[PDB]
Amino acid sequence: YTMSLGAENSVAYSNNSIAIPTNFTISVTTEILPVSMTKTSVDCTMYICG
Amino acid sequence: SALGKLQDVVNQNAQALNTLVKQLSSNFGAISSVLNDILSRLDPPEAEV
Amino acid sequence: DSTECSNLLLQYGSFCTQLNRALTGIAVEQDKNTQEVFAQVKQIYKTPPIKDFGGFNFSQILPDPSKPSKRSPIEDLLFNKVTNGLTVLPPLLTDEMIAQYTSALLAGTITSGWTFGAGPALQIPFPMQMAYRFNGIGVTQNVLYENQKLIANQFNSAIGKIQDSLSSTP
Amino acid sequence: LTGTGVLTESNKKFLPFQQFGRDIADTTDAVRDPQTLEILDITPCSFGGV
Amino acid sequence: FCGKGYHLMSFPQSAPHGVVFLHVTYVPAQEKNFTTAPAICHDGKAHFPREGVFVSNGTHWFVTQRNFYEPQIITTDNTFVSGNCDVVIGIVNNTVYDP
Ligand SMILES: *[C@@H]1O[C@H](CO)[C@@H](O[C@@H]2O[C@H](CO)[C@@H](O)[C@H](O)[C@H]2NC(C)=O)[C@H](O)[C@H]1NC(C)=O
Ligand SMILES: *[C@@H]1O[C@H](CO)[C@@H](O[C@@H]2O[C@H](CO)[C@@H](O)[C@H](O)[C@H]2NC(C)=O)[C@H](O)[C@H]1NC(C)=O
Ligand SMILES: *[C@@H]1O[C@H](CO)[C@@H](O[C@@H]2O[C@H](CO)[C@@H](O)[C@H](O)[C@H]2NC(C)=O)[C@H](O)[C@H]1NC(C)=O
Ligand SMILES: *[C@@H]1O[C@H](CO)[C@@H](O[C@@H]2O[C@H](CO)[C@@H](O)[C@H](O)[C@H]2NC(C)=O)[C@H](O)[C@H]1NC(C)=O
Ligand SMILES: *[C@@H]1O[C@H](CO)[C@@H](O[C@@H]2O[C@H](CO)[C@@H](O)[C@H](O)[C@H]2NC(C)=O)[C@H](O)[C@H]1NC(C)=O
Ligand SMILES: *[C@@H]1O[C@H](CO)[C@@H](O)[C@H](O)[C@H]1NC(C)=O
Ligand SMILES: *[C@@H]1O[C@H](CO)[C@@H](O)[C@H](O)[C@H]1NC(C)=O
Repeated sequence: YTMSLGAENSVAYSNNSIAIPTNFTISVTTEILPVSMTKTSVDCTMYICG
Repeated sequence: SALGKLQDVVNQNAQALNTLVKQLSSNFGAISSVLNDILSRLDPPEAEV
Repeated sequence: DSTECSNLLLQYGSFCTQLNRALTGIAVEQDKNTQEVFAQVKQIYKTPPIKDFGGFNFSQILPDPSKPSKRSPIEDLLFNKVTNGLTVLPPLLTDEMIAQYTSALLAGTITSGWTFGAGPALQIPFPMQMAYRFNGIGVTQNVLYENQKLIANQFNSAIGKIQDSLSSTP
Repeated sequence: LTGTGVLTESNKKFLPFQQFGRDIADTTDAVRDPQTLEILDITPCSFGGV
Repeated sequence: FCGKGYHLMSFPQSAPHGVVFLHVTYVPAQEKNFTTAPAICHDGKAHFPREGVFVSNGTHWFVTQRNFYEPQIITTDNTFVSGNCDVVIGIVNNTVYDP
């Protein structure tokens, strides 16, 4: 299929109306970030020649 | 699949090590990939090559 | 297509696999880059059909309905100004969908302020949004309201100068 | 077949046809000795970085 | 930068060769329509909110903070005066209470 980008929302814009929140949600989200790799060392002489 | 970013780094490093170990099995056009076989089969003028 | 060459190439091992895997990683990294840049909203917003924004003109940045590509005039000018085993993979997002994403971002930031980036899109009049932005940089709301015609005229003139400068600089 | 390593007893159940064993690198890891037919494991001698 | 929504605080967590951030954010919810005005015209003077925004539920005008609905009576304590009513486009007529 041809992928949809999002649900379509039409914002009810007018020149004298505003939307004010009356409530709130405390939302906790995860963010995973890599920091380091495995520290590898290769003996070049032993790898090439043994 | 929540922790895919760390597992991607771990898999890439392990795959690079596995490829580097696997590359010893290739002879690269020589008669054998084992150095001891070449040193025990050939005179040093052609074993050098 | 030389079979003797491939038989000799098999002696070198998995070099070709490493090159193909590196190029595959680059190819998926480009799509990930486009996904991180443009797909920052999951709601496709539209502007209202009446463009009454208190004198502010966005026609040079809103999509043109007369064009089949649904691009803005500025985006259309930007797209006009850019001119053996090899394959070119197409990008995952087409230019029409990237233009749709930018249109959604423009509609969100025009009709809803910065509220759509932090949650649900809360509508607000544009001369009020502008006043809020004025207060963010430490200028009182009254200054914006009293001089709203001059600020709208300056904004429209600057947008036109942007289009002229892009059309006049190679 | 030449190489260097420590030869130790093993618990690898080799099948009758099977003579030697190979690791991922293709270096020999176990060998069956002639004359006595026993199966000797080949473990590389200890090494590392100073 | 620190999660989706208005960022409140964050928690770090160790991970194998990585870090996990628990971003605690504030998300607005249950929004409601209101009729709004840029300024209040009273006694020939224009009144603008010091920190909030003028809203109307249909008959009465109030001032509330922008990110949460908390209606309060439009007074002189929460508004400031700048100019007359002839300049601001969209100014409406309402009384301004004096404490
Ligand atoms: C604020 O009012 C507008 C218009 O009165 C509401 O927008 C309508 O919402 C309904 C419900 O989905 C839609 O069927 C209409 O098409 C919308 N109209 C327009 C012009 O967009 C809006 O929902 C109201 N907001 C709240 C929070 O109640
Ligand atoms: C604001 O939202 C919270 C939930 O996010 C509402 O709390 C719920 O209220 C209903 C009915 O009062 C209860 O059945 C739920 O158990 C409550 N949930 C929680 C987590 O407490 C709260 O009532 C809302 N307040 C307003 C003014 O709308
Ligand atoms: C907003 O700007 C556009 C273009 O910057 C204006 O469109 C121009 O309108 C005049 C007269 O109506 C025409 O002579 C020009 O040819 C139009 N330009 C283009 C590019 O089409 C438009 O009038 C402005 N105002 C509004 C309210 O849209
Ligand atoms: C808008 O809000 C005001 C104040 O909250 C409402 O006025 C009050 O309405 C209640 C309900 O009938 C009365 O008991 C009070 O006496 C009213 N206060 C005053 C000072 O008159 C008003 O009704 C609300 N309007 C709408 C349409 O919701
Ligand atoms: C807001 O109040 C002002 C002043 O009370 C109104 O302006 C008056 O309008 C009438 C009729 O339009 C004129 O006869 C007066 O001369 C005006 N007075 C001044 C001082 O300008 C204004 O019309 C009111 N606006 C609304 C929407 O009620
Ligand atoms: C000699 O080697 C054979 C294997 O070919 C084995 O069967 C036999 O037992 C060995 N004899 C001695 C004396 O080692
Ligand atoms: C909003 O638009 C209406 C027409 O739809 C107009 O009567 C009114 O004066 C406008 N208000 C402002 C503040 O521009």
